[PDB]
Amino acid sequence: AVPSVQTFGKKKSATAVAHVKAGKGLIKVNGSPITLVEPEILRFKVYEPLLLVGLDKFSNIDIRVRVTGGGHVSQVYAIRQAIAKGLVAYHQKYVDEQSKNELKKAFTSYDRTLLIADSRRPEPKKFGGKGARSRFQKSYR
Amino acid sequence: TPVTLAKVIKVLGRTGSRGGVTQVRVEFLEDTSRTIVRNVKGPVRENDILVLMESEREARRLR
Amino acid sequence: IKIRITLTSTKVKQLENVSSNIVKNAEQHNLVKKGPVRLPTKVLKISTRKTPNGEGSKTWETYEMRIHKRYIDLEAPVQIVKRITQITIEPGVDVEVVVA
Amino acid sequence: SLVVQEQGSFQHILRLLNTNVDGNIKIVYALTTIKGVGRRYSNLVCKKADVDLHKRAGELTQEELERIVQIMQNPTHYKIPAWFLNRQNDITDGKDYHTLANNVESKLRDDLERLKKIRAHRGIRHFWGLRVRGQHTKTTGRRRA
Amino acid sequence: LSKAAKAAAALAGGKKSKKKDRAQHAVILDQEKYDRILKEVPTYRYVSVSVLVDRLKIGGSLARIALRHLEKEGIIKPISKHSKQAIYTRATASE
Amino acid sequence: FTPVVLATPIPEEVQQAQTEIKLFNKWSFEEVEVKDASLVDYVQVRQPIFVAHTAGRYANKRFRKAQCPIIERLTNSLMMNGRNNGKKLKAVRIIKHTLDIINVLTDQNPIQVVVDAITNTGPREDTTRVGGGGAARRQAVDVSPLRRVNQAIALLTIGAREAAFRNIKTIAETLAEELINAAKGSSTSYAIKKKDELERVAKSNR
Amino acid sequence: PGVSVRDVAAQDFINAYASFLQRQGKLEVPGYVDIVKTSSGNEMPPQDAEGWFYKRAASVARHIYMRKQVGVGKLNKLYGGAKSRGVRPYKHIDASGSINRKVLQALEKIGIVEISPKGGRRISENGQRDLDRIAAQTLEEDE
Amino acid sequence: LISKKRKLVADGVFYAELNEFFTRELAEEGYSGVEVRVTPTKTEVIIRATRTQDVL
Amino acid sequence: GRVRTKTVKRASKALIERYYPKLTLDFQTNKRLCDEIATIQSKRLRNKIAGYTTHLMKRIQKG
Amino acid sequence: IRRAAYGVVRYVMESGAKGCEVVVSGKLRAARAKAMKFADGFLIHSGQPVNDFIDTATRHVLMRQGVLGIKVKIMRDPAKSRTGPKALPDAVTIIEPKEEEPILAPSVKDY
RNA sequence: AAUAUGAAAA
RNA sequence: UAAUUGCGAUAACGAACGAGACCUUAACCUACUAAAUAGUGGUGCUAGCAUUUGCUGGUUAUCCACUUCUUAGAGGGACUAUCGGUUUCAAGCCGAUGGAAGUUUGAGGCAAUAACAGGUCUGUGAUGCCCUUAGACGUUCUGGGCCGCACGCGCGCUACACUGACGGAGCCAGCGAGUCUAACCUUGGCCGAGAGGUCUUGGUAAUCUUGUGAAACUCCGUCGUGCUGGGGAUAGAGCAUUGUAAUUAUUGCUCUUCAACGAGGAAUUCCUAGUAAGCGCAAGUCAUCAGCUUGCGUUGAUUACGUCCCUGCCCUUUGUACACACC
Repeated sequence: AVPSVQTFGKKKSATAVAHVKAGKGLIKVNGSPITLVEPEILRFKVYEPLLLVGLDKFSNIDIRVRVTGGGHVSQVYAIRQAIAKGLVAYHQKYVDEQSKNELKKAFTSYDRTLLIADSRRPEPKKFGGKGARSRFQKSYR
Repeated sequence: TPVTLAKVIKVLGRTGSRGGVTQVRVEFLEDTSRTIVRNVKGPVRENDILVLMESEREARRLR
Repeated sequence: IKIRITLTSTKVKQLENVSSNIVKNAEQHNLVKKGPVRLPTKVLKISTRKTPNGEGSKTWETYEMRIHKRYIDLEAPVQIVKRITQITIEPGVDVEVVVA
Repeated sequence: SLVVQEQGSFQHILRLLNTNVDGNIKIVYALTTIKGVGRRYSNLVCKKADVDLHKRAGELTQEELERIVQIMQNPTHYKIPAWFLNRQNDITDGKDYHTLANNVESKLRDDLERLKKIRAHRGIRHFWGLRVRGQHTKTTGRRRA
Repeated sequence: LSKAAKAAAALAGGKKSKKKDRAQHAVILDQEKYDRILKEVPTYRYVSVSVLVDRLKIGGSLARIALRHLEKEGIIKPISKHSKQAIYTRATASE
Repeated sequence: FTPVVLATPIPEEVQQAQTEIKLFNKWSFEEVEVKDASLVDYVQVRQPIFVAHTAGRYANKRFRKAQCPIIERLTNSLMMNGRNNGKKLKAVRIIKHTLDIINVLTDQNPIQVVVDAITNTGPREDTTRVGGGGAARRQAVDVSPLRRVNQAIALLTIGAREAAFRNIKTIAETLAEELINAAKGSSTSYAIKKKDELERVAKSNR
Repeated sequence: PGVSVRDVAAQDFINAYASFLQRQGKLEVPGYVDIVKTSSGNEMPPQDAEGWFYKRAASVARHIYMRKQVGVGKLNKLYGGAKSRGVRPYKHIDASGSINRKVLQALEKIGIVEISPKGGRRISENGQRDLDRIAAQTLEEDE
Repeated sequence: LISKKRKLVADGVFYAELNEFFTRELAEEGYSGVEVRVTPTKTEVIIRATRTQDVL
Repeated sequence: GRVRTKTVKRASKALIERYYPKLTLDFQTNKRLCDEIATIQSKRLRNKIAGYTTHLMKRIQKG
Repeated sequence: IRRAAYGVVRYVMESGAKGCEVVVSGKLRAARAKAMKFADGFLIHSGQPVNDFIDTATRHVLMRQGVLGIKVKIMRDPAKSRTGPKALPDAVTIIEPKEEEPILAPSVKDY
């Protein structure tokens, strides 16, 4: 079997699975290339991990991502975390700790949510208001 | 208009009827050791830099 | 002869031991199994006001019926299936088997 | 979508079926200013007349507009569907009409006066000037009077 | 006390019903406006739909069309486009 | 530099202007630093941030927002108003348009001119609504740099937004000229006129 | 390397294919294309008053390709939008069944898609090949 | 036949009606509760009561 | 506030009063020690009791 | 009422409950109603152990002046629990150390 | 700093 | 200390309810147990481009492997952990470090003594007392009414526009619900502009509705600073649905009508992060009908990190001519 790792990314309800394997440097999300992503503005955000490392480190990794759930921004963040951690697992499992550690240090020094999932969860709505904390208008007369 | 810079060395609790302002013992960068006490609107830390419009007004309290 | 045996209960503990003993009994009879596959929990909830008359402050209250579903797949000859479907009966665990 | 000077043929304002029509706005809304033709009807007849939709009404020539008016008076002849018109059935003629400007006001008054004289509840409500389609008048529409 | 008289409540009926310059941009070009644009857009270090509307009195829509034609004739250089705002320069070789 | 090529082609400028240096979409952070020794530690400039969208948690601590790049703070105070809440996609689009326009209008770094805008419209005194017997009386007090930054960003955004409302001018460009006016000290800026009016009243009511 | 619909951007792919249908003319555009709105949930008929049907066909051709198979119900849902219920709040209302049906039926005539098991329509073999062809054409006119 | 949601709330409703019946008819026999057996082809209602011989 | 409550302190002090030689200064060993030597009824309470035990062990080492 | 409900609490306590409380609410002495509680032992109300242990029942009794309601709460002894936790979540029963005599001479025991 | 009054029995 | 939370002091000692402890839910698990009612990869068969070696798909009786994602059962984990400051030098707090998480880790459930002359006898076959009981105040049938409109008040839903309106694209969620001997959730096909009609289909449900392909959002075009394509109230004509029956229009749709509304006076509501707010979705009632609430998810701010100044709370001291208790 071709060497591979299987990393997940999540943000709010959005999830993304990142199959990482040795290949020709092929980057796809949901069967479509990374350079095709929408929204156009978040395109640079998803480039952030590979842009920082230098794309030479993906020359020999084939990464394919499937994404489901969340929305059009949660999906982007899940993708970025997914390929971020996909690179880590490949470099941990089949390369060396030196590459893993320098990579991990570079990733975090830019932005912690590359590897660590955002802990914020949607607080349950409570009776007596539209939202989790807001309440209906108090009228006294 | 003239200006003067200074640095907070001690923060001495809040003040103001509603706790609006903060007591800060301030120290000027120029002419060191000329320590002063000032009222500040908004949140500050220690080792913070403030531009004063004037230097020598003081307040032990505020309403 | 393949059968799927499934469990439904509002209480977790009784159903869990039924699944465990059913699985273990079939295994000691060397019966092929697909493990205790656990379904998503069906959390019924009723949202209603506490006060009966409806006067007083607007307060709301939810009741929960958690519903657990398990099932296990067996290919088993009938003469031992006689014992398999009657070996374990427990309170509150609605159990039923289907042929194929 | 080209840069072109309008010659002296351009006029700043035109007259259409007893109503004045702005010139430099688009033709479709130029038509909609008329009583009895909204955005939907005006867009349809503009397309049916096949005039340049993108152009402003100020620089279109008479031949297109006289045809346009003819479409309004006789939409049934130009394959406009029955369901598209505002008088899809008449309460005196089995024919299907479409009324414009003074005609629609006069026809509106006839319908209200027909209801009143037969003493229908809706006509009676219209006579007294109240809500007719069932609104809760308790808190609604105090200031229209 | 709280209950008013019927005559006083009749003041509900006595309430009565009493209660508490456009700009004239072009929208159509002429020879003079046409002359004006190609003589002045060599200036206007920043050109956009709103700037053309403000400082040439064009009716906005025709400002958009003119921008496309100014682009086609190459006197303008892009920095960004969008379906709601575009940013343009004088095709300056200075920057 | 080298044009590394992958099985998925990645465009040349994305390698060039972004891998060789962690710039903004176009502009750099280097040699850009506030002219104020007070706000050196509160503007967050001189830190590689890249795109102006980040899901960081800046509300857990009082001064954790002091680590936010001011561009994201600009985006935040831009969308706050009414119907525009949420919609940070529109916000980032608008600020990107604004930085484009700024560098069209001038040669200095757009992230430099916004920094001068903040350090120019940050009020240095403000009078509190402190109570008193019978009638309230003002009191002029000095202002925290964090309050200065917050007030300055707030004043820039409303000066942009109030001009954008109900007219032809678009939000991005009105924000840009407000920013250039603030950096160069123009009184036509809404923020600068509001800032020195606040200082004027404080000077009277010291 | 290879070409697939998923490789080119949606926007350029769809307008290229709509122009192709408009230019090819093999598509049986119904007569009522000029009288109709895309759904009772919209409020104006399309602004590309003639090429909109070709746009719809191109979009539905792309979507059937990207999916296993779809039907009119999914098509109405997908192209529906937020209707102003007058004063009352916006309600999501699906597209118009007849128009999204005749696009499929005209699309069937050209043979790009075929009625498929599990109901609905699946992208055909020959339709897929020419869809990859125009996909190739889009990614070559980019440069 | 009936769904699992409906089947088990029907069991709850069935148990409640039985419990009400027994608390209305067995109060003098010191009734104290019910557990309902559900077995294949057989079901039995076990009552707890101080006066077992009186309910006999 | 993290102020441990009366029951935590009673159980914590009781453990040390008769298990000083067997206890350690490491939270993990004392936690997994506590699990079997006392019949605490919940994991959350067990960790709280374990944490304060080590806190007091550090105190005893102090004096 | 007084003698009757005291008989109930006495019965329940000798029957082995850890605590009980019986309240009679209604007209009683006069027209205006009041509520009498005859608790003894000790009862918990708040924590989840209320479901585990506190048995509760309410019954209406009808006589010539009107209705009276009887609420009975019985905190059964958790140590007697045939199922569920043997004790309350704050119950911490330390096991006593077996006293060990200190050894001074190292030694080895052969097989 | 200004801040008056609150029906009869129960 | 969030806490009658503790440390301590001590004519009190020892205790009990409350808080806490607890329970559920929300965050981590490359671990155990697994999974044709969840998947993934590989291999078969097949489609397209490459023509190719690679890429993207369709196909469960093609099979095999696996549990990363998904469901779970049992369990681990967090205990302010460790470090540095700080205080009877104790409880504790502050900063930093690591960590999925260091505000009781987040939100709820439960929630004490005493009481109100709070709300309900229009939920109750729970009832006391009074009335009535056959030209009944019972039950039921037909039609109105609960909506009636000179006005005042309270929840809200729309907007007053370029951070948009419109059209054409991209187009991604979650909570949840659904029929069988009775008729639900409905797929697919066909017909109709539309609502809707029609023939079948799966589903007693992680299996089908449903990836509920939601909206807001983004991208490309019409616009134009204008009571304008903003708003669509208000009325007319017509077309269907639910219903025995719509009329005092149930509701949907088509065309037409296009009024107020220019950021809202004194006043006042809510809110400290996935929180406000925008944006819809599911359930509830339901034969049809939502502008309503209960939940859910998308996008996702600003400003705090304090105070007792307004409204209030808890404790101690104090004064009292108050005790149906500052009304």
